Amino acid sequence: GNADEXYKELEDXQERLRKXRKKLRS
Amino acid sequence: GNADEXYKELEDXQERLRKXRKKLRS
Amino acid sequence: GNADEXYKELEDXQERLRKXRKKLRS
Amino acid sequence: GNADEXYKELEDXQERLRKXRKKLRS
Repeated sequence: GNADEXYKELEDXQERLRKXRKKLRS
Repeated sequence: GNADEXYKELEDXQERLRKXRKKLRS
Repeated sequence: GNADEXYKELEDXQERLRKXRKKLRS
Repeated sequence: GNADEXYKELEDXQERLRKXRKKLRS
């Protein structure tokens, strides 16, 4: 519910998508 | 191509998360 | 940056993932 | 199976978004 908590959770999701783009191709 | 099209959608979601993190900062 | 804006954007992302689960299989 | 494993990860992200929306509400 706090801005910093959301910033970190959103970053984790963003990074997981970044990794899945690579995994999808490998 | 299914893999290619899926990759594009993952990257679009990744981009929206990056933009939302920018919006959280301000 | 507002709670309601974020709630709607997060829902849109959630629903896109819901749709991609189906598209991945079809 | 790659498609199956990818599906699971999409559903996990979908679940986290649902939980974050619940956190935004409160």
